[PDB]
Amino acid sequence: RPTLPIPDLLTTDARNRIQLTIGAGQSTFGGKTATTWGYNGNLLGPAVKLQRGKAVTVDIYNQLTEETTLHWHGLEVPGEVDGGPQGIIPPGGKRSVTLNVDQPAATCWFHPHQHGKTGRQVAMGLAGLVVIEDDEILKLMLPKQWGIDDVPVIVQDKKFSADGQIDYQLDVMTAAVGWFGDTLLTNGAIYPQHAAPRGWLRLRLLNGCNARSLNFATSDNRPLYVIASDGGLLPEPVKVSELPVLMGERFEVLVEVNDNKPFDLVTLPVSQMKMAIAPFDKPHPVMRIQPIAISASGALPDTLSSLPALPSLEGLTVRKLQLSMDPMLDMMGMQMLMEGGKFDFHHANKINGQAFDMNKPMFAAAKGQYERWVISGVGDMMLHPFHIHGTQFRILSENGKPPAAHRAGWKDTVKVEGNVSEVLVKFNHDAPKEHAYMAHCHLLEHEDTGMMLGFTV
Ligand SMILES: [Cu+2]
Ligand SMILES: [Cu+2]
Ligand SMILES: [Cu+2]
Ligand SMILES: [Cu+2]
Ligand SMILES: [Cu+2]
Ligand SMILES: [Cu+2]
Ligand SMILES: [Cu+2]
Repeated sequence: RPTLPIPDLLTTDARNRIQLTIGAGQSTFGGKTATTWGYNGNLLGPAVKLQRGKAVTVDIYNQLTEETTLHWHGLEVPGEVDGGPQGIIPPGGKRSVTLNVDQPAATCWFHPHQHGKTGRQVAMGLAGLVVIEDDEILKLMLPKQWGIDDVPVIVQDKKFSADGQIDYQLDVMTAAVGWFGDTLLTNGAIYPQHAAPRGWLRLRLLNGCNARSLNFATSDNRPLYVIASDGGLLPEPVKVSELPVLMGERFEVLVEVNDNKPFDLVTLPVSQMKMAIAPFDKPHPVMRIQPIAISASGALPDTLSSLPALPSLEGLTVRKLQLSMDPMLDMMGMQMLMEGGKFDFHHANKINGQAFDMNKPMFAAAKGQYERWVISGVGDMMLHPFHIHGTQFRILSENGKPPAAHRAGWKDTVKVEGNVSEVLVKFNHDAPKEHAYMAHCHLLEHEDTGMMLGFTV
């Protein structure tokens, strides 16, 4: 097997600046070449390292032939750092953002957020990581050696035509169910191997698929110790035998590498509608872990962090959000699960009856105050991972039930699938009308066909 590629861990240079170049290039999958996009390279991107309480300047150079944006998924930052329309970077253009990090240590990520083409630009290969560190986590003695016992694992699927090129098409069908592919990639490679020393191995898991849910496990069913979610550490490690991960979500897990016994990270079959699984739906391997005689120094503490109690729900504003899809998309989405009109579909999917409008923010949210957002997909049976910018929130109810323990800490994504979710959000930064925050489904094709709203703080 090829070895697991390891994204560069970028820090500031001498002038407190980090340089990101958006460019097209060539990658090779299974023998055949493919035109890919990357940040500082042909595919994916580096891991930008940030320190809490400190500022960096990021210089972005769009060397593509079309417009793009750079959204910092999971960063609590003013709306300006994404920008709105000012956040567009034309081909050959450049754009500078200063990032002030004041949130707990976490794994976030960044990717394009272009109006209507987010799904395509991610499909082409643009995604990078953000590694946030603070005082608290560095005292914990977790495995921390980048690319050795602390490794990023970006899992994506891609659909390749027979010429080996990426086959993306935002047609009427992919707008209903999302863009799916038959090739599973880990950090760009097909089923790579990572050599890991004995002791604890730390995996930063990102589901970077356009539309596919993942369910991570090990081949020999050894447990995964969840230590962090989207927003950072849990109060204590949460042991699981399998780990569902929605599109755009991150979890950090420790896995025990206790012998010379090599094992696989796998993703398990996922129920499509609430539906059964025949044995010829099989687990697919993601990455092979190969132990080595070196013993690593990382540890797993009994206590990881301190999460504040949920504030009382009395006195908090309630904002309702109703996700809906065009019934034709939903219906034709089920016909495919087993297998008319003029109908523009670029604004088919809606929130509160409105397809997204770049100039029309749906409301303003309070700054520095917890609000109670209730997001419902009741009229619909498809999975919608709902993402909100500018915050790390607490899930009160996920799809009708209180969250699982490993999903009860800091999150920026919540499952909405035929039911109602309730989150507890606080926004610490301004986002005026020209630089408005977004809230949207992170099945990218749904977001490109209207399922998004802007809001100001
Ligand atoms: Cu995102
Ligand atoms: Cu501005
Ligand atoms: Cu801040
Ligand atoms: Cu399969
Ligand atoms: Cu539009
Ligand atoms: Cu959706
Ligand atoms: Cu977004």
